[PDB]
Amino acid sequence: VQLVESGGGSVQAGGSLRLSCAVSGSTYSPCTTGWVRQAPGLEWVSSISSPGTIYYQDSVKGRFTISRDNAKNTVYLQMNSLQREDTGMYYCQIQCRSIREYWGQGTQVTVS
Amino acid sequence: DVQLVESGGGSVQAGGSLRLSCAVSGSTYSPCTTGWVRQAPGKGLEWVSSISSPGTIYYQDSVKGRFTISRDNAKNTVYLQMNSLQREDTGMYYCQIQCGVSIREYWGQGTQVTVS
Repeated sequence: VQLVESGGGSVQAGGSLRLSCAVSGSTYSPCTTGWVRQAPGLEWVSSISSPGTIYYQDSVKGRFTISRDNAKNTVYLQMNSLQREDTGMYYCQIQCRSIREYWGQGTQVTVS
Repeated sequence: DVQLVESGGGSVQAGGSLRLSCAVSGSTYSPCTTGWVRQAPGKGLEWVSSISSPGTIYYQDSVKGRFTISRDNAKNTVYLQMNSLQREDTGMYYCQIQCGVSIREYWGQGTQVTVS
């Protein structure tokens, strides 16, 4: 069970960024995959449960978009109009009727 | 609306005990699974213990036999007893609740656990 977070980095305010949470070795059923970001604390940003149901933190609805490519077992997070408020380490979490909870290494996202 | 007030953190001697309390206030709208995650300084996040709502438990192999996860539905408060703390248990503990029909996710503010 391994997750590859990528697509982090620094950008100028108003800029855009797409992150990627690739999963390998999922020993179980369709997983729910979300994104928690730790800002200088922790907050649930968005998730997509597997059945296809999507949810978003209100502070990002309209600006962020979570999608998934089952064929690739990868989930993407498109973040548009990044404000200073969006700065933080972004981790993606996965859970598979299993209550298993796994995390990525996180990927830093800095906005000026 | 949904807020969690963690507490009970502090310091400790190698082998001491502590009980983390994760109080939940606000309209959750559905029974919740409560999870606990700690963060070692400089390190990332690791899944400690969990109670699914039906009453089902779960533990990080590293804490089985040392940590006890309990809940009080009435108070909508989840607890975490930590016995025989190793220095390696040191870090920031946060409780997370997921209440989804609607995968809603919420977090406490953390509570610091230090083990000399």
